[PDB]
Amino acid sequence: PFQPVVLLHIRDVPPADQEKLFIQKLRQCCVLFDFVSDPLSDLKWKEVKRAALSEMVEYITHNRNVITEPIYPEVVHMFAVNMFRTLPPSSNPTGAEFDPEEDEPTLEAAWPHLQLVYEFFLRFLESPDFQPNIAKKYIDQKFVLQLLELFDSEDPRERDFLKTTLHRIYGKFLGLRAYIRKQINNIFYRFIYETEHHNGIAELLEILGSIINGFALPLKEEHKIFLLKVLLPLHKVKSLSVYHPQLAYCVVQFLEKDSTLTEPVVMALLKYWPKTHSPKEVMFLNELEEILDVIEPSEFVKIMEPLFRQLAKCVSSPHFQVAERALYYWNNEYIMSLISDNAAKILPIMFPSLYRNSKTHWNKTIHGLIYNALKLFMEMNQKLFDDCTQQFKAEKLKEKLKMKEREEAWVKIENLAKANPQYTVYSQA
Amino acid sequence: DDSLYPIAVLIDELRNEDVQLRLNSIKKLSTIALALGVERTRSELLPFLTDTIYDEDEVLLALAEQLGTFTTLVGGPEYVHCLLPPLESLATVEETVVRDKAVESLRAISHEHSPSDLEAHFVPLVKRLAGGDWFTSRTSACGLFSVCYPRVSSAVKAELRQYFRNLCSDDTPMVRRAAASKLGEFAKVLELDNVKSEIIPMFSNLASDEQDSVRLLAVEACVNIAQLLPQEDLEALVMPTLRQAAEDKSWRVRYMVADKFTELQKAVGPEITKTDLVPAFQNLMKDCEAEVRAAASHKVKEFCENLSADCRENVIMSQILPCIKELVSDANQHVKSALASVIMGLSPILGKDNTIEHLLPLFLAQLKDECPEVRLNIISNLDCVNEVIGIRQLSQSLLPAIVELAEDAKWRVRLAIIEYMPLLAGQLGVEFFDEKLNSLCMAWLVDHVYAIREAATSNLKKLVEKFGKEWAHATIIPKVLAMSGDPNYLHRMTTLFCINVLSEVCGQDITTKHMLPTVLRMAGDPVANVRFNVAKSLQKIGPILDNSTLQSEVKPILEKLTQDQDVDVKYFAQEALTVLSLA
Amino acid sequence: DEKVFTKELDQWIEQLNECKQLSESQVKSLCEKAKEILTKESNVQEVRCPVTVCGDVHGQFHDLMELFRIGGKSPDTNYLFMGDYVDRGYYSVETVTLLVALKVRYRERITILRGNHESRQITQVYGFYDECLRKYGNANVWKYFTDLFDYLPLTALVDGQIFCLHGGLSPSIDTLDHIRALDRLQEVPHEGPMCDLLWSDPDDRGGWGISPRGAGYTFGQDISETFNHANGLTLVSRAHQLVMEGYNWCHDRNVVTIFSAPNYCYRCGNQAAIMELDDTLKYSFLQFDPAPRRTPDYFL
Ligand SMILES: [Mn+2]
Ligand SMILES: [Mn+2]
Repeated sequence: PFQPVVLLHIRDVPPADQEKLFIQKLRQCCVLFDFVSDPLSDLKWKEVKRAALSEMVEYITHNRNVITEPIYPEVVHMFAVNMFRTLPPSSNPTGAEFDPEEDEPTLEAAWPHLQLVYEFFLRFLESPDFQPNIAKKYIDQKFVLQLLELFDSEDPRERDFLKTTLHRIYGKFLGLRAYIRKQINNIFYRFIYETEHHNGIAELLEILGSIINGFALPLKEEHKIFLLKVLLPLHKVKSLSVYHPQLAYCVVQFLEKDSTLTEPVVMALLKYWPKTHSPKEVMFLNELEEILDVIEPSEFVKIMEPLFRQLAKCVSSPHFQVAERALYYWNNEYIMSLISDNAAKILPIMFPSLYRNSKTHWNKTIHGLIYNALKLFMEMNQKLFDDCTQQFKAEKLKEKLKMKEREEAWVKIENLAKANPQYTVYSQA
Repeated sequence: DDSLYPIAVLIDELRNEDVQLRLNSIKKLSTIALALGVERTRSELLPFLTDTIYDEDEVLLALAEQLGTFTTLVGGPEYVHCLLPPLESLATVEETVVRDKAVESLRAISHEHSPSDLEAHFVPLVKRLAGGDWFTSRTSACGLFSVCYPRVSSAVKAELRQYFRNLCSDDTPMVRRAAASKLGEFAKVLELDNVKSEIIPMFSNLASDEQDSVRLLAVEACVNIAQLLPQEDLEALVMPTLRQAAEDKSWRVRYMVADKFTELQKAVGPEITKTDLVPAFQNLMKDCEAEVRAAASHKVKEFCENLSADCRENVIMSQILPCIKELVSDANQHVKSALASVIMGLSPILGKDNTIEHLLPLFLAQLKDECPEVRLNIISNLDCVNEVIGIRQLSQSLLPAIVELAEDAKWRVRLAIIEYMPLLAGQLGVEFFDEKLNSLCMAWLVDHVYAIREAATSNLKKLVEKFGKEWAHATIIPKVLAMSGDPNYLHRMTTLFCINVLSEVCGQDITTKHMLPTVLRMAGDPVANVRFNVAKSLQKIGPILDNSTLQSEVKPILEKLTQDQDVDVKYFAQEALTVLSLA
Repeated sequence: DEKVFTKELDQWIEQLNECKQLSESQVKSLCEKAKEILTKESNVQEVRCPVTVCGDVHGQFHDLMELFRIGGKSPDTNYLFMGDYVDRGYYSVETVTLLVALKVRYRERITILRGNHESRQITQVYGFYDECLRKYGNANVWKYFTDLFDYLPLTALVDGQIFCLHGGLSPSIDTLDHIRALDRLQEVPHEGPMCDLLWSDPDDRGGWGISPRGAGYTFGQDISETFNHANGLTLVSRAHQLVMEGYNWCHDRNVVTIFSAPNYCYRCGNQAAIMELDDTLKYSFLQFDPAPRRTPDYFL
């Protein structure tokens, strides 16, 4: 807490001492004041700081050479000290134990001042007079890592400002792109394997989506492995609904860049298929449909058999939302074209599941959709539908013999025909 | 073949679409392996386990456990090294739980290994795992450095130390966190001369690291190094590190330091503790963060207790008490809550004169505090202070507060004071309880919270077991018999509860003479709940009562109750009759 | 009262008191017996005078135990649970199983009323189905409870004067006879009298207003007073709407709302309230506070 000195208007003074008044102002606003213990105290000091900040954000892009070599460190320093102050603990959120929407986000106690500072820093980077080569000497990896660490705050607004300034830094500074990507790999690995709690995942996924949209070059191995071991493992987290759209956008972007990466993504999604959670099953079906829309017929054929097997499994679910979303796949004309192409393999899998749940569900809409799908199958092909029907009735009687033979034989060979009459002495308990 | 048939059934299970069957097969693999025998088990384990790796991580977890306990299947140390290759691939996998299950199994089986096999096979395996190009392998290898160290040779020991240093110097933070966590164990295994030579440089780099998590892990691990190092060396070895950790800008590091403050004080040494930890504790107690203040308040007692009694009290009165006083009126719930529970145990530590002079006014403030959490803690721990201060002085100081808190709105507060009442009843005497503490017990009994009523009944039993049966007969029985007239059936149940509870100590004679007719009269109540509870009390007092009264008065009434329309009442009357075997 | 069945129920209740879930076969048997017992009830159930009316628990087990301490135990005090307790709350399965096992024992002492969350679609959309599937690995328990919910009674009458109903009045229903002739054993309609019955709330605007949610229809003070005068009801109690105090006088003492779920959504900080009815049929309130609270999805 320091008493500010009497200062004049920047536009009134000649441009000769405009930068001297500017760096003195950058030093005056460098001082911080309490906002959580006694916000009543130092009101004069607070309003003076706010008036100074308001003049600065205006001064930017409203004068010649507002930002120059001697100004670059002072601007970075004032932004750094205020922003890099240690974040308080999530006392009331209890570490965001409650849902992020249900939990009240901790809005910055000094948001107005912070908002102004974030606005000023963005105006600084965007300004034409800003030079990345001059600033690269001063903005270093420590600045980037501190900014990335700051992404854990609650206020959505400051998170948006962080995302915007990170995008600006990534675009302007070419030399730090690899380091930024590496640090984003780490902030994602740590969240997925160690913490399992975070608030800035959506913004980081948005930043990644712009980087993928800017992957004009053919994907390098680093990008491929990063997609296969960062984005796909992110579906394991229980908070998928928070950042689902961003992850969906990112997955589609990577497949648009390279369709050869389609088969593995599909296997990873099927492996990470949720069994207990329904909302997660819903978003998984949404992701599948979005991907299914852009798949080249060739890549689709490679994984049609397990994808539709999982689809037939999910239809059987008594959940009405899961059932309706799976049955809505018949609306997309492309999926209809894909099945008309591959009916000979596709029908024998979907058909028994659809028949089994034909009358089991309680909801009327589910039954209506199932009958619609049933009529569509016999309409597209009558002979194939009849063949699937006779195979289904044959299986309905053969399942008894199968269950009788498979269960008895497995148990017998498992231990009855081995543990008991082989190496009895070595066998224990 | 004999080896082929179990391998085939497992393949069939792996190819099965149902994952549940595969999980049941891998969970029941132990017996299948018992059948194979030493000759076929090992030939099956290498190729099959590599195949099993390509399955659900849940399946991988199942074999992880199985392998961790399959020392019997391998002939012994001679064939244990065959289990290393599968475990290695199970440890280097992506998923965390299976990796943890694997490394811990590896640590468990590392002991059974022979030193020659350790150097021949285990050391190359750990070298490869530490040299892996992925962070999971490095994190797994972090956990095997300690176990294999004591039996390898000096050159192998130096190589392991160099690999551990390289792992600590890793650029990836996840690897650094695993190394920082295992630093304490590695130092414990390491020799003191080698610790001073290598552990201190690796530790300082981590303490001075920019990342906060590796910093807090380092300050947590510093306890083991402080234990091993001589006290004379700790002044110039870890004291700069402790000062930097205490003065660190990250509040998480300060919180971790505060949480383990007692351990650091114990390890460093009491004399060095007062000289270098008292200003630090005072600064940590007066910190701008709530969590560090809360952690500090928790250790306030332990730190005072472990002080050298030579000047302990002087230290407290001169440095601690001013901080506590400042902290008492702190504008935060958590710090006041933690301090209130911890502060009571400071009474005996402070000289007896100091308590009355300083602790009692702080206690009265914590008692009068609006915060519900602080007062409840004080009353729960109020038991200890009775010994330090003479009862006559103690009662005068706290009874004003006790009689105000007895009618506190929160039931939990009232529940605690009821539990503590027996102690004051015994200490003060029967005359004191009758003169001022009896009305409190009555109002407690007639309270509308059922938990309060049960606590009051238990309290009644606790005071009557020591105050004499005749005293309650001539003083409590007439008072409690009046409550039966209350219009609410719920308050009538309270009368029944206390009649049931005090019958045991009053004995058959008194029960028949005064309260048995009251229960008999109450039995004719219209509410079915009253009839249901009368039957319960009659069953309980039936053994206490004489057989002649049972047959003469209890039997006919129970017979009438069995004829009652309410299935609930009839059933319980029948149960009471069967229990007493009157019919 | 089979001796084996009574001791089995006592054990099941005791196990539940330690926050331990029952086995699937035992749960199904208990649900079957509860359904058999409840099939003999009517749309309205006669209730004795001394009863402790309780608001919607919301399946939060810990606060439910606190309630059982503040009031008497179920065998000791008659309980009227008339609210949602099958979703939007952790350990919901434990809460609903304890309530049902308490209903089958001492059926006369305790009575439970169907709420708006008992609907199959509503139970599933609000986080019950997934949790039950997590705690049991199958949907059989979920289907058994949805059937039990379909067989729950809708509303009950206390001593012929106090009319206790979850939700609010419906334009179609004009007397208790309309509720009686109606069929309680059905899945809740998307739009219909039962839909308005379990979703309506009082409002100050007056007249048959519309609730912000499509399912309910807000009722004015005049309609409530007219229904009370026609049906001879001194007071109507409801639990659907959330109240911070846990109790309020909605229409000048014509209607009262009781909420027995404290610290709702772990952010409201509300204090729960319980209604007390003595032999004189007078009403009292007592307040309490929440008790100190004490694998990947793909993985099997
Ligand atoms: Mn409701
Ligand atoms: Mn509700």
